[PDB]
Amino acid sequence: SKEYHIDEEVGFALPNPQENLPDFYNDWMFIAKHLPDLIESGQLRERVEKLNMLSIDHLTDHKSQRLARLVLGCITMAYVWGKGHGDVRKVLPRNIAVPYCQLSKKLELPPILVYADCVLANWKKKDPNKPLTYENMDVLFSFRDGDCSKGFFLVSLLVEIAAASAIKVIPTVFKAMQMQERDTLLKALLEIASCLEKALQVFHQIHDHVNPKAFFSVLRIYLSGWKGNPQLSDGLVYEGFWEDPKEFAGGSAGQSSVFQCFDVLLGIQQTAGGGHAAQFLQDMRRYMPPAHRNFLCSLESNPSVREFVLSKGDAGLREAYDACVKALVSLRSYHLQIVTKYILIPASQQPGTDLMNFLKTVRSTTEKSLLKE
Ligand code: HEM
Ligand SMILES: O[C@@H]1CCCC[C@H]1CNc1cc(Br)cc2[nH]ncc12
Repeated sequence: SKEYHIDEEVGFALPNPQENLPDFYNDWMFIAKHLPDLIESGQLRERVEKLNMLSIDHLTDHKSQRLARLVLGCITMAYVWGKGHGDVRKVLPRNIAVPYCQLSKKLELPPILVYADCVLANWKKKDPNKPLTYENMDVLFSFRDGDCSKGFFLVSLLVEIAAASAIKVIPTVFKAMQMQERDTLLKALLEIASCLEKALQVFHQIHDHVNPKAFFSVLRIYLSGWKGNPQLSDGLVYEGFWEDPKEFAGGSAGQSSVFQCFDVLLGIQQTAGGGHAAQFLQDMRRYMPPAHRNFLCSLESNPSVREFVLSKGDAGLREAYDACVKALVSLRSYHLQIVTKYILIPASQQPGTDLMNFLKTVRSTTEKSLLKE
C-alpha cells in the first residue's frame, strides 16, 4: 500500500527520485555533483571543511530529504576515505555532520550511505516516456571516474525492480490461505517464482557494465563503513552531534528489503539461529527505511506460508512453493559466481574469505527449505 511506501512499478525503490535540491543547498550539491574531480584533485576535504552549516528545515517533502541524505551520504564517504589509498579522516566536520545526523534522525536511518540511498534513490530516467531499461537510465552521483558505479547501482536497482513484480502477489497469497483457496494460492506461488526467475535474467547484465578490476579496487573502498573496521576501529566522530565516535555498517544488499522479504514469506528463517549470518541480516534491517522495516514485520506476523503447504499433502502446491525456493537458490548461486569473479579473483592479483562462507550459509539455509529436493 501507501503506508508501506511500496510502488506498483519499482517496489521498494524510490519512484522518480528528485535530482535537484532547493537553491538554499547549492553548496552541498556542488560538492556531491563533482566528487570525481574534487577527490582526485585533493580539493574535496578542504571544500567540506570550509562549508557553512545549513539547516534542514527547508527540506519539505520526503523525496527532498532522500536526495539530501544521498548528497550528504556520498560526500561523507568521499571525505572519510579521501582518495581511497588509506589516509582516513576520523572526524566528520560539524558543519556537515550535524545536518546529516538531523536529517538521519528524521528519516529513522543511520547517518551513513545505505542501500536505500545509493541504489534505491540514486537514479533517473533519461527519457520519462521510455521504459526502465539500463539504456534509458543514469545515476545522479558517483565517487570517481571509472568506479563503475553506474553499472553497479543500476543493475542492482534493476534486479530490485524485477523482484518487486512479485510483491504485488504477497497479499493474494495471505488472503488465499485465510479464505482457503488452494487454486489461487498455487497460482500466486508460481507467479512469484516466475518473477524471481526473471530477476535472475536481469542479473546477467552485470557482466556488460561492471569491470572486476575497477569494482574491486575503487567502488569497494568508498562503500565501506566503520563497524568492525580496523582503519576506524572505534568509529567516526559526528562532530557536534555525538558524544564519542560511533560505529555504523557500510552499505550492502543485506539492506535490500525485496530479498529479505521473500525469505520471510517462504518461511526461510535467515534471521534465526543466533549465527553471524542471521545477526548480520537482522542488524541490516536497521538500515532499511522504517516503512520497509515495518513491512517485513507485517510479513513475519502472518501465518507461515510454508507450514500451510506442508500440512496439506498437495503436490502441485508443494511444487509451486519449491519453484519459489528454487528461484532464490538460483539467484544466490549465481551471485556466488559473481562474487568469485568480482572480489575473489581480483583480490588474488594484489602484491575462502568470510564473505563467501557467509553467502554460502545463506544459500544453504535457502536450499534446505525445499520440501522435496
Ligand atoms: C543485482 C546484483 C546484486 C544483488 C541482487 C545482490 C544482492 C545481495 C544480497 C541479497 C545479499 C545478502 C545475502 C543474500 O541474501 O544472498 C548480498 C550480499 C553480498 N553481495 Fe551482492 N548483490 C548484487 C551484486 C553484487 C556484486 C556485483 C557483488 C560483487 C562484486 C556482490 C557482492 C556481495 C557481497 C560481497 C555480499 C556479502 C557481504 C556484503 O554484505 O557485502 N553483489 N548481495
Ligand atoms: O563487501 C562488499 C565489497 C564489494 C562491493 C560493496 C560491499 C557490499 N556492499 C554492497 C553494496 C551495494 Br550498494 C549492493 C550490493 N550488492 N551486493 C553487495 C552489495
